[PDB]
Amino acid sequence: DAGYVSQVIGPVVDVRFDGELPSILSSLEVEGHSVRLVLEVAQHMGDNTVRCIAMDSTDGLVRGQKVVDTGSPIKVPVGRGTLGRIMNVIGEPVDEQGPIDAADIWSIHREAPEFTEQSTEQEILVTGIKVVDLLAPYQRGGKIGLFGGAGVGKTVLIMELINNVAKAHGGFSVFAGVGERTREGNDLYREMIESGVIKLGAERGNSKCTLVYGQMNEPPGARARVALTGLTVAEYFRDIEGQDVLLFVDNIFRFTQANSEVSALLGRIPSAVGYQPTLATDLGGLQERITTTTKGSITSVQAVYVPADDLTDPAPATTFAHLDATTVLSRSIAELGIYPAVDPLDSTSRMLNPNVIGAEHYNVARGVQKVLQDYKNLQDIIAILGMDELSEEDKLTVARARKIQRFLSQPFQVAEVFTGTPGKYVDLADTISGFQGVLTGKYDDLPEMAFYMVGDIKEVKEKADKMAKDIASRKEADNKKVSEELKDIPSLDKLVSEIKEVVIEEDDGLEEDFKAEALSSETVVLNEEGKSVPLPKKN
Amino acid sequence: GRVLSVGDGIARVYGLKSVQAGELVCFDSGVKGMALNLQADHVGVVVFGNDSVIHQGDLVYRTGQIVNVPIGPGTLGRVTDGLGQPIDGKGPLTNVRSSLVEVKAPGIIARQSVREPLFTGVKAVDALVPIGRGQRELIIGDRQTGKTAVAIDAIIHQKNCNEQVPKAQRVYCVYVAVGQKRSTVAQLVKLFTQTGAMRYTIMVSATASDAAPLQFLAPYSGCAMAEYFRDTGKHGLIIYDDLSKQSVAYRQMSLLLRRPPGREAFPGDVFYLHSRLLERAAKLSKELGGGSLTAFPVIETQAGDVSAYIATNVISITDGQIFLETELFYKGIRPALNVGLSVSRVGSAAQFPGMKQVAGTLKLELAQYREVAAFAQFGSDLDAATQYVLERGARLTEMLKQKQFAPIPIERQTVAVYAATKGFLDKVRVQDIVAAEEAVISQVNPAVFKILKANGKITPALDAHLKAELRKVKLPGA
Amino acid sequence: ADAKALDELRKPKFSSKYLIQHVSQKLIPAVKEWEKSYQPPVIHLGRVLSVGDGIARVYGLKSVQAGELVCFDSGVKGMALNLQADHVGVVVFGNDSVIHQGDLVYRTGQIVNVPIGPGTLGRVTDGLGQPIDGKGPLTNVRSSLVEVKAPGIIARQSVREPLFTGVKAVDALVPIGRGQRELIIGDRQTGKTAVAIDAIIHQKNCNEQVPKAQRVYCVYVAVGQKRSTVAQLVKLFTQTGAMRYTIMVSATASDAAPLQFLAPYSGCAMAEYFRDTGKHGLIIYDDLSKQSVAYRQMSLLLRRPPGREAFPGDVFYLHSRLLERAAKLSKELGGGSLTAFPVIETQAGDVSAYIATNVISITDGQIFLETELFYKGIRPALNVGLSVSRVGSAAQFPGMKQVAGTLKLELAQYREVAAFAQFGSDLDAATQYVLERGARLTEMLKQKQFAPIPIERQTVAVYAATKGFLDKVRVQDIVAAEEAVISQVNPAVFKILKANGKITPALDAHLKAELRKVKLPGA
Ligand SMILES: Nc1ncnc2c1ncn2[C@@H]1O[C@H](COP(=O)(O)OP(=O)(O)OP(=O)(O)O)[C@@H](O)[C@H]1O
Ligand SMILES: Nc1ncnc2c1ncn2[C@@H]1O[C@H](COP(=O)(O)OP(=O)(O)OP(=O)(O)O)[C@@H](O)[C@H]1O
Ligand SMILES: Nc1ncnc2c1ncn2[C@@H]1O[C@H](COP(=O)(O)OP(=O)(O)O)[C@@H](O)[C@H]1O
Ligand SMILES: [Mg+2]
Ligand SMILES: [Mg+2]
Repeated sequence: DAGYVSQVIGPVVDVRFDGELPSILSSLEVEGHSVRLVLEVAQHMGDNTVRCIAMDSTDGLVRGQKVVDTGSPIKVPVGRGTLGRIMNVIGEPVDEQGPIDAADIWSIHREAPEFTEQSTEQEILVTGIKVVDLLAPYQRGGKIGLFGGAGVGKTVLIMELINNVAKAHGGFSVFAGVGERTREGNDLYREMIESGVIKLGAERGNSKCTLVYGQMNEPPGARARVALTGLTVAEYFRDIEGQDVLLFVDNIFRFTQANSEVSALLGRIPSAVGYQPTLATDLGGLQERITTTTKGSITSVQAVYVPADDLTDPAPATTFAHLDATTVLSRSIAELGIYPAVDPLDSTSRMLNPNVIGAEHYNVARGVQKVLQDYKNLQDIIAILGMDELSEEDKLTVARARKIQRFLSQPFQVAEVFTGTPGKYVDLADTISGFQGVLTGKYDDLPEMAFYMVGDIKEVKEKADKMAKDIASRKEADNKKVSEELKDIPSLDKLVSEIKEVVIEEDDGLEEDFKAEALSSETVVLNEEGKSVPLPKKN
Repeated sequence: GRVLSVGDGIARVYGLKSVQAGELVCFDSGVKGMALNLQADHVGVVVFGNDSVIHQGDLVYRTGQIVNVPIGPGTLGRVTDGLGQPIDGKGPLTNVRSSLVEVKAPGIIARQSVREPLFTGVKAVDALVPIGRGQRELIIGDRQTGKTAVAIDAIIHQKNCNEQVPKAQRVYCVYVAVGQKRSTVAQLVKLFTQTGAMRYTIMVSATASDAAPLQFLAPYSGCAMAEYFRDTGKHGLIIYDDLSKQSVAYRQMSLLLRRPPGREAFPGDVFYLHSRLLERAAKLSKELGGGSLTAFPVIETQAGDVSAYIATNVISITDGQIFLETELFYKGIRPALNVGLSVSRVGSAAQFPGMKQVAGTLKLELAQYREVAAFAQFGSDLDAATQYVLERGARLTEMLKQKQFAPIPIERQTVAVYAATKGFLDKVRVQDIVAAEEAVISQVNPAVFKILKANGKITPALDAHLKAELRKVKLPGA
Repeated sequence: ADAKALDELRKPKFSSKYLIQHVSQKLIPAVKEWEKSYQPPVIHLGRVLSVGDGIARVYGLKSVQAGELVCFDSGVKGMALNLQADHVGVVVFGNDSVIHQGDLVYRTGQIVNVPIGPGTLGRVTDGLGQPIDGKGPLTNVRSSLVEVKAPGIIARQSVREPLFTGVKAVDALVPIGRGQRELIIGDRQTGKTAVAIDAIIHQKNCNEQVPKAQRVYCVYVAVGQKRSTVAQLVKLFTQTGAMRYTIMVSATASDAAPLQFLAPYSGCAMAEYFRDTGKHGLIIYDDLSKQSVAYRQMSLLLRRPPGREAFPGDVFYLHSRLLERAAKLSKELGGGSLTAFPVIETQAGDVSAYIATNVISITDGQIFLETELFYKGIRPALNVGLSVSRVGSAAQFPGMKQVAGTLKLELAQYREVAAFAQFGSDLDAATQYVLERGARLTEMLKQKQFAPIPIERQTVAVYAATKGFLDKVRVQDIVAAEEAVISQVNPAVFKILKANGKITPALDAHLKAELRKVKLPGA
């Protein structure tokens, strides 16, 4: 019928069974624990023993405790009521609003959608970031990748992409938090209640998003399957409902790391540099479930933390085959102070072809690639020469190229809480010819930084007008200034007579609810009969 | 055989007193399997599919046969999985025959020296780093750089060549997709249908979504499909794409099966499992069938390291390298074929003699250009025996640019590179580029292309017309 | 040879019993002739099979859990990290020399608990609750769960409180928060202890001003620091008075591994109490790489599989829940805070080091301290172009926040033109002036070790280089001109800006006049 935990090694525990062993990728439950604990079996030991992975911390499992079989894979409650809910890996409410108002639980482990039901019709997903929509154009229902180091600006692109595409769609979306910080988790909960994507009250059914959160605090059972828990509710809305759902998964690398933290612990030799031996079927099984079929559409948005901007590690080097549109973030362009710091060379999508979009889109983005590759091949030699002997034919594809690295920049709506400048929702054909102009020489007349953090071709000519005036401004130093006391300025002590009286009490309020109990001077132990005794005094 | 321990797509079975090494077994729940290693007490069995169906104590039946794939002409146009089943949704594969995927390569006396050339449409491949019918050439590169593009534009060129070439010497395509997405192959099944190449192509696509040994077996079965076109005497093109993922396949099973790890945790014999693949495609001699087989493996590097362990093997067993760098790809030379890094072993020994007297200088003039390539970012001029060569190199960049999915016929790219090195070049400025590239290939009469494909070489009864035809380059857009 | 053959072996098929009648008669005199050589059968207790070096392997113990404190028979405390099939691997707190093959192991049943509360303010324990400061046991304290998971998503709010460090190199250049996880990653001997101790002495001399609801108490966790350095910092905390509002858990390098492994964990167990009861808490996890080496010692004796640099698999999860339990709660649980300082020493410049890539991805902002910048006069040697934060505005002083954009972006161009000094250009009055500006900005932003200067003096001190008042002053003597800018101005204007908090035009008129009233000694 049921079995017992026989062995605990950190975050993997071993359950023995007396006949009819559970199928692989089923769910187990322990009774008498603090929280409900789900064990997901990964391999059979051989001696009537499954080997598990732990959805929460194992600190507390006694050897021999009762383990029941649910006989079935992990079931999350899918449904239309799940919108506006912050969801766990194992189906829990962690936003503390009752149970999940949904039915028809579904197995979150399945096979990939087959080869026959594959979509090849491609639609350009216009986002609103001038480096995305020109250079690496995303695909509707396709894949969106995001690499970059820890501190280059990956996650602030993701919520910016939510404000771009997940608001102006009307349908449903899903934010799949896989092992990121709670800070960028909790802040996104506030900036979707205020932006109205997630609602509270009796309007829970008209919302647009579910949040599946497997953040960094959980042990790697939960950080390894929150990718699948966020995935299957997106694949539930695809096949049953037909709506296009946007999957915003964060830190796909943390999905592959959470596998790799216990993959050695299940009895496997480490692979290349120390990552997991089975990363191919782990990630390849993850990715090809995220597609768009004949029945519906899933537009995957993937953020990946890469360690120290090195793309030779095999845990992101399997991901490059698995992403059509890739927005590779360079720390160098952020060290230039340019946001978004999207690489003009490393970030290249699959929509970029004149056989689909049109020659007017493909030629300027290729024209961007000529002027920016040669700018990289010349900024090595500009430090030996200083750009003074080039005979005025290589001083044209440089001066525009120093401008075009600023013309990838844009103030963000989600970032204006800490940058001050208001964000732009930029369209496509207005800036393609705008990108085309500064490549051609129509805007050679302008200075350097007028291109920085702007939008259309109207705002670049109007940053120079303000900039040109500001070189005519601050041309005075004499008198009639703020520094005199004649106009409105009080004396220095009459500021001080409006200060509010701040009380200091020196005892700080620390003995009001703290139950200042006593602790034992001698360590308390148990006896063989189990009752509490002090230590029997003998070595 | 009963299963003791099963996990991660690896089932360790007990029993099976007569199972063979590499024998294809079958489980209870319809999923097949192969036993790779056979130990004293338990036998290790790798699993071709999902592994969450087998409990402990299930049963395995031996089929008594080493793993085989259905080979033959009925596979043409179908999209199969690597084990030998179709996934296209077009029902079964009829007019086929099953044959063993594991045999030995052709020996010494089976071989004949590769002399006649394969033509692959990309002029940067055909003229600079050429490829013979029955030859091994590695499309190495970065990712997002066009290794699939050099593969598929060769395939579309064969369909652009097979319609005007007789029945025997028609080059059939088996592009084997290893580790690509299940949605990328959907684009590739579209491009072979829309162009019409699906009369000639067999798309073996073991994805990233299936289990480990399917990605391991997809090159052997795909080369076993290439075995059928060899001993029938036809000519065949076999392409493995992203063979590094097949190395990720042979890594993933070896460490799961507790075989001893070697360099970068790959097994030691992974060089042998790459060689018996790539030594299977060759040119059989005129006593044993006369057919050929040319293999185009693909290795995806990381940042251009050609000394990584997996690339170290394939460069050693194959002949040359078509190095496709990502950085110079945005420098407009399409494909980014680093001629100083990309060599083929045969050189001019196996090239069509309409190119031989002009590729025999083209690797010499590009040698003069790459030795002087640091000067193009300098305005201060040298003696103009350098700077004319810098423009002889510059109009030999855009001389080699190839539009995507558009292979050009073989005798057209012969006279086009004849129109740059001989000196009928675009001396006027690069404001007008669009009528300086296409003018040679469109404004001459099409009698001259008919002659060059018949005789094999620019005879001296043609150069006076050919110098005259390039002289009246029209360019009506000036 | 299967288990059904084993269950068939449970059915007796002996067909004769011509031994069992007699071997049952000579069994009991045999076991009672050799009775002295029998240790008793032990079920809910434990007894040691193998012991060594901090990992002791104990037979039995059917009652224990993972993470239960056990007590050996000599009084030594222990911890059950993994539980194998027949035995339980027990990690040993302290020296392990007293344990033999055959000694008793007593289960205490509880999860490991170190005493928490405000009575510990002024005490230095180790990671186990035992006092080393020579002031006896802890009074008015209580035990708490050190293995507790972090506060959830519904429990947190957006951070607002800036957490002034008292350092102009920090508060102007890297915005810190009160619930922000700030990493100090550098080389060895480069000022990492300098930046952390500058924050606490500032937070003590700004603790006797703020009214009960921004009072940031500090716990400084010493992992592997030698015991003279522990007496050094106790001497530093006492001789300014900071020890009144300072707890310090101090795991030396001459202690065992798991006392160093638990000391940041017990270090945050104190500071969760300051977060739970509404106050603000400072925590510094000093030498957090050396705590991870203290993790690597235990596992590699524990027959556990190694990975990158022979560190185990789950070492990301170690530093994750060590730095996720520091937070800023919502209004519904007091509104308390915790702000985090982990210290990671690079292996002389490996940012791709295995511990580094974990802790740079967990934490919110990082502060690079190269050994390059430490000898160019820049002390503390903060890297500006490589240091990022998250929350930006509403994480600095708000009057500083407007002038910080004038400070950061001019520093952004200056780091690009500083390496272009190989030609002697100084062209068009801009390639010299941004060199003239940013060099004085570097000579602005140096300070002294152990000199906590409040932000209100720094919002004036940041104004001296952003405006004029320094456009005629050399690159040699700004470090003795800044103090005369501090001294000769009216000492009442600093209080009213910290009272205001923002640069109003009502106060902007005074701040332009008073910096020409001062006369600079750089000449
Ligand atoms: N001649 C060309 N002109 C413009 N773009 C091209 C050309 N050739 C290839 N590309 C670009 O290459 C991209 C993908 O081609 P391909 O799949 O061959 O590259 P790849 O190196 O195989 O990439 P991956 O290895 O990631 O699959 C497309 O986005 C396409 O825009
Ligand atoms: N801001 C500073 N100004 C002047 N000297 C400093 C400064 N910071 C550090 N030092 C010098 O550096 C030495 C070490 O200081 P500190 O312990 O802060 O560095 P650390 O990198 O934390 O050292 P460790 O790596 O050993 O912990 C001190 O002896 C002091 O002389
Ligand atoms: N467009 C932008 N505007 C303002 N700040 C930006 C922009 N892009 C990136 N940043 C900065 O980059 C920093 C890192 O952001 P985040 O996405 O959290 O990085 P990571 O994904 O590496 O953790 C943020 O603090 C943010 O302020
Ligand atoms: Mg490819
Ligand atoms: Mg120190």
